[PDB]
Amino acid sequence: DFEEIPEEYLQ
Amino acid sequence: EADCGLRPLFEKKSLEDKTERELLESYI
Amino acid sequence: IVEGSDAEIGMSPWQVMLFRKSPQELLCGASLISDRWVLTAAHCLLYPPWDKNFTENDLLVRIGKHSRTRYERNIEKISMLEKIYIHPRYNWRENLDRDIALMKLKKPVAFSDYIHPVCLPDRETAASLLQAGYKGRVTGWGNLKETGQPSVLQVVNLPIVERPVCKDSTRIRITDNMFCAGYKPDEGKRGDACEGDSGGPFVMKSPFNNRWYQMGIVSWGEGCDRDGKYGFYTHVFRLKKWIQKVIDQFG
Ligand SMILES: *[C@@H]1O[C@H](CO)[C@@H](O)[C@H](O)[C@H]1NC(C)=O
Ligand SMILES: N=C(N)N1CCCCC1
Ligand code: NA
Ligand code: NA
Repeated sequence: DFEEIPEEYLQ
Repeated sequence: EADCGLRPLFEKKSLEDKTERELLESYI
Repeated sequence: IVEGSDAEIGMSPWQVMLFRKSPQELLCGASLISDRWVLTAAHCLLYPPWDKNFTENDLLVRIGKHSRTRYERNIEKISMLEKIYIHPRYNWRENLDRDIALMKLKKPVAFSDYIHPVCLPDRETAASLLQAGYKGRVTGWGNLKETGQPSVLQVVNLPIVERPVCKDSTRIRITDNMFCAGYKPDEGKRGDACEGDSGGPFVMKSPFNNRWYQMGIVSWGEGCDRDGKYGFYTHVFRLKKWIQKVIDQFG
């Protein structure tokens, strides 16, 4: 249900 | 911090939020 | 939050969302206490009865938010965790005594109109304001009812309750490291924290210096917004020596 966050914060 | 607890959009501008007065009225 | 309302923009700029990386989901609330430190409940991070034991790399903190589910481009800031510190005497076995934890961010967060720290109480502000009947404010993105979920941050103001009434409401052993808040059945008004609000702040605005102080952390309850039940909160001032020790040693 959450909008994807920028991939930079998951690296 | 020195500036803690003072909100940019409220205390720093001398604007009150819609329900903070309810808190003040309870401090009797 | 049950029986609250939508927050105003910038109303709670110390609000933090604890966000699980995978699956991407809300884990808890939290609060910003400096540019590098976030305060939350220990049970948000460590609760063995539910096989919960998060490590730093499992989580993110999202600061400056208003919408629950949106990525708030140009407004929110997302930070990684350097280290979690849980109170060494946090009692997850029995009653959540000393339900407090700190998270140090990898880099300082930039303050803005939407991002700003709350104060921690001194002894005198705590003694003056932690009185039955005095109201504080609880905020979060948790559920709207015990048995659904908000579009934006919710807020509710609730009175501190007399300690014997807190004790008499539950079979759980209450300690000096806890206080309870909420309306009594005869008071008509309602409201409580609920699932997903854990770890977020209970704040009071000092009438002496017109600053907001975090007096409590959403800790536990039995259901949400039940008549004759109250929400329980970690007593921040009582645990402040530990907070200061961690920040002094590791900050
Ligand atoms: C939680 O996780 C760490 C390891 O990441 C572990 O060493 C620690 O003992 C665990 N705590 C409990 C109560 O299981
Ligand atoms: N305040 C209540 N009711 N709580 C604490 C937040 C999770 C649900 C129980
Ligand atoms: Na009891
Ligand atoms: Na209740």
